[PDB]
Amino acid sequence: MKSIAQEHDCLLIDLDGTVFCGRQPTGGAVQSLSQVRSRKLFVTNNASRSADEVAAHLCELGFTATGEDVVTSAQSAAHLLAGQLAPGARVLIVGTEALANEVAAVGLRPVRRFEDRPDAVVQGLSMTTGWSDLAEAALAIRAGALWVAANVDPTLPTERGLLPGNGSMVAALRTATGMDPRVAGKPAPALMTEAVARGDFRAALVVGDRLDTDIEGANAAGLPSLMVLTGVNSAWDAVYAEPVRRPTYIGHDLRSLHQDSKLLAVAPQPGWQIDVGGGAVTVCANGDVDDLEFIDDGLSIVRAVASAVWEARPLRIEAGDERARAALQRWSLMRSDHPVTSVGT
Amino acid sequence: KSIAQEHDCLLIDLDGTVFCGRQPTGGAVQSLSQVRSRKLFVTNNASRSADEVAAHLCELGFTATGEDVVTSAQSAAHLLAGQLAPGARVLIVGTEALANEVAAVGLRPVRRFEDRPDAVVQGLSMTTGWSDLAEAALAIRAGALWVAANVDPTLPTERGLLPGNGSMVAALRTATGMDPRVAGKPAPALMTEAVARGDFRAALVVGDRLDTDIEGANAAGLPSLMVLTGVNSAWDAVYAEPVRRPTYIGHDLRSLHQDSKLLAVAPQPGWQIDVGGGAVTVCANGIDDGLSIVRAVASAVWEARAADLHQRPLRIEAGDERARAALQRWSLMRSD
Ligand SMILES: [Ca+2]
Ligand SMILES: [Ca+2]
Ligand SMILES: [Ca+2]
Ligand SMILES: [Cl-]
Repeated sequence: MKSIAQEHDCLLIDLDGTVFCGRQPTGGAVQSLSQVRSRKLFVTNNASRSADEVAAHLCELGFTATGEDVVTSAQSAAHLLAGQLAPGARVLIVGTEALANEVAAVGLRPVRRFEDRPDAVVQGLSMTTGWSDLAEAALAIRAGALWVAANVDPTLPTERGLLPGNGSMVAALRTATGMDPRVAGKPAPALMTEAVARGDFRAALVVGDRLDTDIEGANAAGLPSLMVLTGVNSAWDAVYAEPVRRPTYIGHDLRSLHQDSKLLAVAPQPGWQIDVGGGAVTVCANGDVDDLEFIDDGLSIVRAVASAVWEARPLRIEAGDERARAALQRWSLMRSDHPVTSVGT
Repeated sequence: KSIAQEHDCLLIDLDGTVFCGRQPTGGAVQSLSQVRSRKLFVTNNASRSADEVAAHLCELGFTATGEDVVTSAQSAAHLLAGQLAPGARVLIVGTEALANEVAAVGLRPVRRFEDRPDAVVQGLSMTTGWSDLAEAALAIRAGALWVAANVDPTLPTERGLLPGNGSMVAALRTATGMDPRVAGKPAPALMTEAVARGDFRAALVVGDRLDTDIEGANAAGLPSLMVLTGVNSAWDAVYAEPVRRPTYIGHDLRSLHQDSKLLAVAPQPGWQIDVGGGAVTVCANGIDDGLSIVRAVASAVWEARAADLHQRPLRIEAGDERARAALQRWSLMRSD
């Protein structure tokens, strides 16, 4: 009767494929959020832009947001460091002035080179970061500096294609030093716990499309999650997800915010009978062949299969009739490592 | 009859071997001035031009020209020319010296993905940044052929160990999921190209680093002389896996004027060795430049461990006080 969005006093919406499709907002995103009355907080693992800059770009894209609605990993990385370093302690910045400013804001002293004697290194993406900047960081790390990364995402999605992410720049430093950083952003629960503490919200919901950041982060933070299937492998990835990466709910896109949570939950489904046995999970359709009473948002079979697989090397997804067959293939759940498509790329 | 007199040309590693930082290695200048075989100076770095590297050598007191130097940039260029059509566009990550070596083999150096490269070549430049890596990552993902000058994780300097080409390669591997072809040491082509340069029949590699100089030499089918002025120690030589084992060991470049029989890793008259009970145990009984015991110990360990199987390291022990002092000099014993 109520929508899932109405069951929550705030939404932590991931700023990845969940809301952006490169150039434009994702299909249905702006319309859906405009009808949400609860607080909308936009959370990003990107530490390159200030909260205000993120908000301005969101507005440009047709969304409504101010800096107060944006939470970034620059902020959580600064808090992580400030919680274990002394007041005024020096921190070498790899990244933008936005990152440096977040460090300054929590009582620490941002610094740009090894000879300035940093106690720590904080690393976020900047498109002007270069070899010499990394050389300063490598010296600091070798001399025992605490090393915090905003995220370890290998790529940065853009219009041009997939470019090196902060995770790529971390890898260079890992090769140079033999060390790994501590990650302040997702999947660490602090970013989300900080978002919730900002407005003292009591019934928060995580909304995102990445199992290893959004969903794992949510589970780590003890919050429920709505996973949206933005990618071709999202359905498959959900089904085969390890326990800490399992979402509470599964939706197609942000239209799901106005659907009933009971319909969205990963659970057994009335339209699908599942038989688990002999290394396989076999799915059969329930109604008469021309019965449409069980067709709702199209994702009921994914919820069914995920639920059967979660309650226990990997099980094979198999069809027990024509309808299951077509519905499994719609969600690319029938594979021989990749789903066969009509035209190959 | 010295070891240098037994070879057409010497493939001499630069840093750690010829010089260490600001200074030439002990006796290097005099020893090289008296060798009459061809001296090629060989470097895994692709940042500096052959002329720049020669200029540096001159500044330290070694007369050398551009033609006496072999770089990874040159090896990378040759590799590209063997895989690409003439005039093919190659995106450069690294210095203009690298871009020029690519042009020199008839390829077209380029900087952007929009220039539609067929390949990416990667060497270190201290001005390479995110934007440069972004361009190369696009090319690599779209299927461009990817060559790396070297895959060394670090670059040693006056101020410490800084990020090397291998670190920058690691960034692109993470961004793309792809892996480059490696042009420099220990890939043998760098060295087997250097011998072609003069059609030499009996070359010798000289270097300090087991995982580049010596591994490269063995892959190239060339014999090798390890010096101890650089990265690796006598301990490291003893425990070197089969692919990184040198033919000869000496203190420094003065060894080029010693008899090759004296330098060879092999049994020695002065040192009796018993292998067994998890130990190599050494006794004295019966020329020495001081490395005789190391050559004896390495030979025994290598003979006992023919293949790179994950086996228990043999411990090195003394059966008398003479062997104890000599083993301790090279840090070949363990205590608690
Ligand atoms: Ca009602
Ligand atoms: Ca219906
Ligand atoms: Ca060397
Ligand atoms: Cl290089």
